[PDB]
Amino acid sequence: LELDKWASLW
Amino acid sequence: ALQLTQSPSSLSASVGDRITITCRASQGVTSALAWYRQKPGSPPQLLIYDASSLESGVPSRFSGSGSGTEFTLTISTLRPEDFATYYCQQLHFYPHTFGGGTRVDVRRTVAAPSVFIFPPSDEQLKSGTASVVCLLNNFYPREAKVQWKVDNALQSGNSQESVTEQDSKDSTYSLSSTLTLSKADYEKHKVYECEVTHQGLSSPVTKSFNRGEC
Amino acid sequence: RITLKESGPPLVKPTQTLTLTCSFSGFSLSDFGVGVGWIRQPPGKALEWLAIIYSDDDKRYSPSLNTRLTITKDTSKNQVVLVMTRVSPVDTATYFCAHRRGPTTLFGVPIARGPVNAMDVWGQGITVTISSTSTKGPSVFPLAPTAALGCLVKDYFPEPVTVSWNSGALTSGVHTFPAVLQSSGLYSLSSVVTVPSSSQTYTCNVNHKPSNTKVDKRVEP
Repeated sequence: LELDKWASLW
Repeated sequence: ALQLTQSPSSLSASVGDRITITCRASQGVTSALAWYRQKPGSPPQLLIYDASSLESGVPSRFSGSGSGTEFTLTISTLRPEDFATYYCQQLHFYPHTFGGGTRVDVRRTVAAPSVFIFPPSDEQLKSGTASVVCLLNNFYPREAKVQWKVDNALQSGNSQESVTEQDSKDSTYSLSSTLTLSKADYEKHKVYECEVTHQGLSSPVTKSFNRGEC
Repeated sequence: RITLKESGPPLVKPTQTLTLTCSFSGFSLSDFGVGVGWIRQPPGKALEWLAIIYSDDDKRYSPSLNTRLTITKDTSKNQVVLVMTRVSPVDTATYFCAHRRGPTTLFGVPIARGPVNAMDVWGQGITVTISSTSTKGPSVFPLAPTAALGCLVKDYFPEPVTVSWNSGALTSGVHTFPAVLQSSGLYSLSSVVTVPSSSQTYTCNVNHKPSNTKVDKRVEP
């Protein structure tokens, strides 16, 4: 699945 | 896709208790979980964001926990307004999945449903349709199952149900089931039964009538 | 204080296009990372995520509804629109629009993801009903055999219908059930009352204001 806009910020 | 499962699904509790609802994911969603409280006829309210962070304004009694795949909401001291449906949302992957809900009702003593079956009025049959109504009066807990049979033949796909909201005073629920047949078909049969299964009933109670005993 | 309010047609027909608007105050769609999302809820069911749009015109849709949904924004008018094409009776639901926070930004650059992980503020919601159906009045039938009796308020459109007993006199033991949408696209409801098997006349006062159909049905064994 694709991921949240912010799935990657600390 | 994802799948985000809530357990209990339903729970009974009294003012003061402490309860814990569980939201579970198939994939790891890190800390991206939210908790909502939904009062009937009102939108969801934010309680917990980022799995454990309390939202500004939300009472201390609430608490969130977990990370990755296992999440829990912990209300410590149940209050009046806390009797509602609770949802959990996953915001790590698209689509932002929601949980199926966990309804929280007022707990009371088991109440067996007083069952009543109503035949279709003779002034309805005149219009070509027959609605047979079954009433499962003031009961507890919410879970009940109505089975319609016409001359021992299981009716499936031809009935519709409705449940009242937990009574303010009784703390009970009432259900009405409507079997809909055609006048032509209604008059082709004799015994109409409403078989009611519930916990307050040791065995399935059956209320019937013969369209053929007069 | 952030507030959102949904607006649009309460009644749409199948194969038609549903356009909903979300008007807000308390934030701007130009604030870093803010989002306005749509969530719907079918009558007496779960919440269902529909779509989301952000400050940067970045948009996402529910993969099931991908084909029909279109989300837009007018940063100046503080509005977000959701267009659902070719609707069917399954799309009958209450549609909410909600605000999503941007990350905790220090110097305009995000330092914390934390705050984004929830839809913090929602609107009252808008009920949208889909039917090919024309407005029409209910037929009231009696439900005669403590003792139980009632009225079957059948075949009406649209909702609602108010049901009172003995012109308001009788309220104790009364159970007016939620309406059920039948296969014919028409609603059906039943109102009942439990009484001592002794007795004293029972009349259900039915009103369906959309068709202007007022009925008083007397019930007995």
